[PDB]
Parts: sequence; C-alpha cells; structure tokens
Amino acid sequence: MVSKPHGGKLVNRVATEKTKEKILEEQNEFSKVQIREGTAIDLENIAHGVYSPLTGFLRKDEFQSVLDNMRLPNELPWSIPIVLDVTEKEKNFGEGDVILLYYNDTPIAKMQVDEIYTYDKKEFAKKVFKTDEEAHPGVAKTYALGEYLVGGEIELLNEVPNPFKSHTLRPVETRALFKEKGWETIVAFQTRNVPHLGHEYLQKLALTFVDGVFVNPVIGKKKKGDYKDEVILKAYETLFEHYYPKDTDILATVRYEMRYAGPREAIHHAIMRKNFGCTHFIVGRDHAGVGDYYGPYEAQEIFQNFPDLEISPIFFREFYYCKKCNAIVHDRICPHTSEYREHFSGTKIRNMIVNGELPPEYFMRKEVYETIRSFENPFVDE
Amino acid sequence: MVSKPHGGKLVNRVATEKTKEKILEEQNEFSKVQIREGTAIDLENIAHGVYSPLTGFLRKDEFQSVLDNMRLPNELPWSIPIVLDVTEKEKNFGEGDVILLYYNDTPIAKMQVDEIYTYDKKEFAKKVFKTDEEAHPGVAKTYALGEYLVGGEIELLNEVPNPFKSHTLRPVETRALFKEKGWETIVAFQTRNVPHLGHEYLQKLALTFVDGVFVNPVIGKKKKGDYKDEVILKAYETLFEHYYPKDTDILATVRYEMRYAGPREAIHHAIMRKNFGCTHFIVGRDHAGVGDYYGPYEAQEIFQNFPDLEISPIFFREFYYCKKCNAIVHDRICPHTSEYREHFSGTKIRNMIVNGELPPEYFMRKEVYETIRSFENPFVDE
Ligand SMILES: [Zn+2]
Ligand SMILES: [Zn+2]
Repeated sequence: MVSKPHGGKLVNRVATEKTKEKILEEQNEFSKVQIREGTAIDLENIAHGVYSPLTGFLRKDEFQSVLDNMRLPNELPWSIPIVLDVTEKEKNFGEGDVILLYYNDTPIAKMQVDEIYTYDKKEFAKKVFKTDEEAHPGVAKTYALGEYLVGGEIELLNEVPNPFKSHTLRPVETRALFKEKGWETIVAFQTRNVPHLGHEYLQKLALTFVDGVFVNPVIGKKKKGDYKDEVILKAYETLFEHYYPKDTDILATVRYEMRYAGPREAIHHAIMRKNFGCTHFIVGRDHAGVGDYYGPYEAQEIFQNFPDLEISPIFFREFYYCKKCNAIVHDRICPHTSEYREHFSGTKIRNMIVNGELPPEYFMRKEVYETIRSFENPFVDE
Repeated sequence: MVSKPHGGKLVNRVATEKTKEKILEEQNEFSKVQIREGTAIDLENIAHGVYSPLTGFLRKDEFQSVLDNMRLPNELPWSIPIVLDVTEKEKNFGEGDVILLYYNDTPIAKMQVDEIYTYDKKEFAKKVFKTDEEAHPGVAKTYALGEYLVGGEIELLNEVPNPFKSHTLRPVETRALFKEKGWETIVAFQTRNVPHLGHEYLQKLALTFVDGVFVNPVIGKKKKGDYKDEVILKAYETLFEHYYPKDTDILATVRYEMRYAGPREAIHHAIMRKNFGCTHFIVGRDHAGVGDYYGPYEAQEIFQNFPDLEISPIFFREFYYCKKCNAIVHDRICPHTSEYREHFSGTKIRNMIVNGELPPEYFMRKEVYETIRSFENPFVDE
C-alpha cells in the first residue's frame, strides 16, 4: 500500500522569510496573545503538517463536530480538539484581525482570526474525556481554559527551542526517508520510555509483515521520576546498533502534550503517524488513558468506528517471558505456573533502576542498561 | 477443515478369527512365500489402513502408473510402489491361488494372487529414485528383488512382534483420539530422533494455526549409532510433560521401512499421515532423501504437482538460535555474525552425546538430556 497524508495533502504553514521579517518590524501594530507551551507545540505540529489537514485552530462548527462525532464537518476523522482559548481580559482583538501568538517573549505564530466563540465547559470535558470528574487531568485543564475559543489559520514564525531538533524530523522528511530506503509499508511504535525486551519483540514481530519500523518517542512534560529524554534516545540508539539490522529502523521524535483522552487520543496518534508516512500503527493496552477512566482494550476497540482511517492498527495478543521455556511465549504454548512468568512492565523496570537494581537481561539488553547507567542521573528531578 | 482418508475410506484388511483359525488348520494346503521384514510391516500398514486405498500389493497397471505418474490408474496420488517380489524358484503358485506370506516361521498374511508379472529393474530404479546408481541404497535394493512381482489383495493374520505396540495406534484410533479432544486441524511431525529446541519451535509455531500436534516417530531399521527407539519415546514423553500444555500433543509410532526415494517419498509420508487423520504435514529439508541425489527443498517442491492431495504441507523459513539475541531468530531480524548463530542439527547434537558432551540448553531441554542419560546406553550397538 501507499501512505497518503490525512485529508490528501501535507499542510505547510511556515511563514516566508518576507513575512517573518515584516511581522517583527511591525509587531507593535498587532495584538499579542499569550499561549501555553502545549499550544506553541500544537502550532509547530500544524505548521509542519503533523496535524494535516488542519491549517490552524478549529472554528465553531468543526469543534462541535469533533466533540460529537470525532469527525470534521466534511466527515474526515478528527478526534482531538485543537483550539486557542482566551479570557475576556486577554481578548484584545476581534474577528478579522491578525494577531501574534507569544510564548513568553517569543512570537511563535501569526493568526488570521476567523471566529471568536463560546462553548460549554462541562460538555467539552465530558465528551472528550468521557467523564466530568475534576480529578481527571484533562477535565481539570478543560475547566481552566478561557471562556472564548478562537478559530482561524496560522503561520509559524518561531517555535519553542528544542534540544533534540536533530531528531525531530517533520513529516516531509520522514516520508522522503522511507522512500529512499524503499519501504512501502511502515509501522509506527510510539513510546516515552527506554526499550525493554517486550518492545523489541513487538517491533521485530511487525518486521515479518512490514518493511520498516518508525520508533517515535514523544517529547512532552516530564513527571519527576521519568527517564530523561536524552536517556530514551541514547538507549534506543544502543538497542538499534547492537540488535537490529541496519535498514529496518528509523528513530525520530515528535513534540506533543498528551491530553490523556484515552481512546479518543489513540485515533489522534494514528492520524499523526499517518501524516509522518506510516501505514501501520501498533496499539498497546491503556493507550493514552488515565487509570480508572478507560478500559485496557478501549483504545483498540475504537478503531472499529474508523474503517476509513487508511492507517492499519496492529493489536498483539498477550505474551510474557517464561523462565523455564527461556523464551518470550504465550499461554497457548506454555503450561508453566505463575512464578516462571514475567510480564513486561516499563514501570517496574524503571523502578528497578531507580531502586539501584539490575534488570535481568530477559527484561533489558545488557548494552541498553549500560547506556542508561552511563548517565550520572538518568531521571528528571523536576 | 475435515481430514478424509486417502481414497475416501479407511481400509481394514484384518482377518476374521474364523479365517485365522481355519488357515492355520489347513496351512499345509497353501503355498508359502517368504517375505522380508520390511514387507511384513508393509502388510500391517495395508491391513490397518495406513496405506488406504491399497488393499494389497499393486498389480501391473497400477505399478506402471505409480512409476510414471506417482498416481494410481484412477488418477489418485500414489507415489511409492508397494509390491511383493518372488524369484522363479520361490514362485510355487499361480494366478488365482491363495498363498500364505511368512516372515521366518510366522504366517503374516494370506493373499489372493490376481497377477504375476515382470518389470524392468533399471526403469523401476531410475523412475522411483531418479538415479540408476547402485551406490544409492534404494537402487541396490531394487536390483536385488525377484524377477516377478505379485499383485492382489491380502488379509493380515499375524504381524511382526512390536515392543512398542502400546504406542502404535492405528489410523482408526488416532482419528477417534483427535475427535475426542475436539481437534479439527492436526499437524503431523515425523521424526526418528530425540527432540531438540528447533523441533519444539516448529511444533509450537504450528500450534498458533492448528488445534493439535501429532508427533509420529517412525520405527525402522537402525544404523549403529542411532538413538534407541525407547530413548526417543521417553525423551518426547519428558518434553511434553515439562514443556507442553496437556491438550496440544499426541505421540504415536508407526512402523515403516524408508525407501530413501527423496521427494517421491515425502508424498507417501503425507498420504500416511492423512490416513491417520492429519490435515497438515510439516516438511523439512532433505526429507527422506539420500545425500548427493536430491536437493534440500526438492521434497517441498513436489507438492506443487499434487494440489488434490487434501493434506496441507507446511514449509518453514530458515531459523537459528542466536547467542546475543538469546533467542531463536531469523536473518531478517538478527544482524549478528556467524559465531553467535547456532543452526539446529539433530546429528551434531547426537554426536555430542556420543562424545560425552553436554548439549547447551539452547539445543536440548535439561530434562530431556537427563532422560537420555538415564539409559545406560541410549544408542544401538548393531
Ligand atoms: Zn513456559
Ligand atoms: Zn542475533
């Protein structure tokens, strides 16, 4: 098969050097609106076509459509609302104006404001997140938004500084990379942790029916205790060098603030990976879900409502390392009792390292452990 | 699918207790013909339906058809000639007579002689074995046969004494066993050696797409150096107990003298396994072939000429244990050089044990080794 960008064509909303030049000369005659970091990232994903066919923030009819149907008005799958919020005090502009969107003191984007509209916060929250419980991070963030959403097209002037720009290839680059290597089918594997054997098992299992693997670590906010992103990248570089043939794998990052919308977000992740050029998308259990809100297989079941998605989700059956079979196996072929079975848990393996323990090599490749240990502190303190 | 016996129906040519009674009272009025042990085994396989639809030894038109087309006159696949040979001196009978076939001083079968015919030994040999080189065991055995072949139906009175009768279930028993366990698809795995990890890998790999596995050790002539058959059976019993879930495997023996006909014999083995009730038949490299006569994949390629065989051959791609991946892998997913790779060789593993060495556990399950070692001598001295 061939991977076509969501909506037919890859969006490019980067500003010409002529536009960025004049904007900053004439910036005092443009209303400024402050945005959060998550939004500045959304704006680079719009500009670089990661959110194709979006060309800016959603207008009213599109927002309502996304809430009610997870589709755009024209029926194209779209499941995560991409919106810009302002309060009454922050609203120093009107419909038709051109405004500048600032992150701190940096102008990130100019925006042609098409529509300024209101919304029901309780409907927003319940429909996106399937709950109106304030304990849910996303419901809490929805309830904190400004009263007004602002729809219209953007042009990217500046982007938030990225330490790993070298790894952050945009969709036009990953597509050309797939084509150079002769890959017609490509499987996306999304992660925010170092690779364990379970991860490798799935990726090499996909290698049997797909030409290549696109490992796509997400750069986002870090809880205290997570692996530093540098660590995830170096660990994966060690894995590929030592255990993968050379023309089977591509590693590039993408910046994206998780909304923890559960199954509604798995569709979004598939759309982003489609835009990168992928034909297939591995989906695991509890994907982008928050415990006690979404079922483990919920994020798999939702793809039944999107036959038209044109990227193939891949669901794998349960598996575990067996210490008597000495192999990754499954219940159908292994008769051994629970003490021989080791289920893979990125969290248990991380806590091991945090507690000063060595993961067995049926959990973690020796060389991957040595790479993690080569950092004086591989974990975020903030 | 459902497994139907070759030709539609399972042959039973066992003699009634009334026939065996009178035959031995009136034996002095029946010509006796001495047969080889291989032939007495052929006769039990005919009687118990292992050779369905055969009901005795082939007549002239059928023999010619099998040589030229590997099919019976009615076009049914049949590839190995099942014939009874006598010399001029041994021929104490005529067409229409009823004769007794003796192995030593034991009457094994009575036979209604339909046809006594001649044949060209050089054609026989070249067509069955693809060579007329006397160095080929089968060509040498063909050249030693009596000048006359004898066609006609048999009835089994006595069979060669079998130490493992308890394991030698006939096709009517294995079919009923499959049905009792609810297996609709069954895969045959044929062997004459103890199980190594490669064997287990294939059998459990088949378990993913088939309901059960039918491991079918062949009892036949033993070269000096082979494992005793008792050892193969106990080793497999240890393997299943320790590494297989309980309702996935069935182990029964069959007695059969290999003709070393290469690909022509792989079709015969599939027909025998079909008659046992199997739907699928694993075929490995150099199956029933003699080195420097048949290609490694020759025995796979021949099934292209038998679409109508109604038992599905299974061909597996190359694989090997990797001592850095620590797993059975393949070239597509493993980049490591030749010193990390261990290809499975039942012969190399046997020579290890003969030379007093311990096979690594990536070659042989600890418990399987301990079972073999539990015999004071696990190898045949003659
Ligand atoms: Zn096990
Ligand atoms: Zn390897």
